[PDB]
Amino acid sequence: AAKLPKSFVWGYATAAYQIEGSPDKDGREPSIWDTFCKAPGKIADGSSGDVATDSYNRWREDVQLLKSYGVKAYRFSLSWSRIIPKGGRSDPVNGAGIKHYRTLIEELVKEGITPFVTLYHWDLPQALDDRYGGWLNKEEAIQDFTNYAKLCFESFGDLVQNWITFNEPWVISVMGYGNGIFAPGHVSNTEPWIVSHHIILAHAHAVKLYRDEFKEKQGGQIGITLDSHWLIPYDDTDASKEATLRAMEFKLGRFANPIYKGEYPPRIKKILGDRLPEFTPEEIELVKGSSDFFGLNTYTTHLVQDGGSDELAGFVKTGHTRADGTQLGTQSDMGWLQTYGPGFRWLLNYLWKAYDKPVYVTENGFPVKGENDLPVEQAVDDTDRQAYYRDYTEALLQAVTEDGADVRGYFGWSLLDNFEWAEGYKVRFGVTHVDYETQKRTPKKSAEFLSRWFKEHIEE
Repeated sequence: AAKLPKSFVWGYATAAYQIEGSPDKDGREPSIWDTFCKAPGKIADGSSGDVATDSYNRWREDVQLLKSYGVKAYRFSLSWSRIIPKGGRSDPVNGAGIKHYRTLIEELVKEGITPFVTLYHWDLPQALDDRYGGWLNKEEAIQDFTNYAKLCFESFGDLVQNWITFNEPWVISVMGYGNGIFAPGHVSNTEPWIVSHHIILAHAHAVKLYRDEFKEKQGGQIGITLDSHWLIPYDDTDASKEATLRAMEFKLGRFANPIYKGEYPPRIKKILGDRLPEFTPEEIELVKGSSDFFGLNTYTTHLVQDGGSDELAGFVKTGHTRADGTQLGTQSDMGWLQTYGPGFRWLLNYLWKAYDKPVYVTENGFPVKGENDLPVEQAVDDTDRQAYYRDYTEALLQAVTEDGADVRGYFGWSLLDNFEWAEGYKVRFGVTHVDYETQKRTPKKSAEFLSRWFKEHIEE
């Protein structure tokens, strides 16, 4: 059989607020998500990340679990408010929080697991939102994020060589400031575009800082993680084809074109007008080529139709139902997500050709439909999740070894069942079952499948 090169890395990914718990332990102060979960009606099951999988306290067991799975890497995020509680460049730094992550990283090193560290996975310190509105203030947000990044490079950089600045700015902007579904719960036809602009700049400043002051001595790389589905035109009409291109600009192009090519794409600039900020010449220069690798989070494929009424979506209609009624694939616990391996293959090729940077799939996973209602003995036989990974790893192998797309990493989402943001704990994404009443971890069959597949498909 075909095999990925020995240099290929695989493992699992997690996010701090989704698994840590211990929200006020060792000096941590609130993030906007802690605040958001205390707002009635925002979380489907009225839950929060107050406990989650108690992974801040159980960090050692989680590392041992990863090692037992034979992973080569582990992607996780740092809670900004554990490192600089209030978040700002002039606020007190929290040694205990820094030490917690340092110790965690050192254990990964001792176990031979490569750490992939996400600086920002949505948990902006609440103090910065109250102080200047977080990402809404260009100069303050850029300076504070850059300082935070610098502190992280100094604190962990001699052990970490793979950095991710932001996780899914599309989500941060659209869900957090466009429709208010995610923290901080803002709704506006202007803020999402402003936040996106400022994040692109904050990202670029952190990358320049890394390259100029840390890259040569630490020997690592830094990039951004962008989410994207594979998009297919609903039919062969010009309107459908154009709608698909427009949808891609609104989901991905508005982030990838500036960062990899040097400017915002044409359609979004025309549609948003003066609501889309303009980069200055110096900013364009700073942003262009500001990602060493292409971090990608992907889960499914969507059919695209022209005629949408939601500007946040780019005025398109997306779904998983074809004109003849056929569904794209197996249903998951979330309506928008269906199993469609071919789309993953097409997307990997598309990204390599379009942006010319090695792709690292920083998230790919599946939530079994109704799994939250199953007892552990039944949950472990996660047939649909195994099938999903079977289809997607096959697409990955074909994309690289056959097609020739440059893809160097794959991280399953997620290691453990955990807090799924606005969906609460109802949606289960783990390859490891977690009983929230005992915190017991029980590997699901999908974990065995992935361990075996990567062991057999990565050159020895």
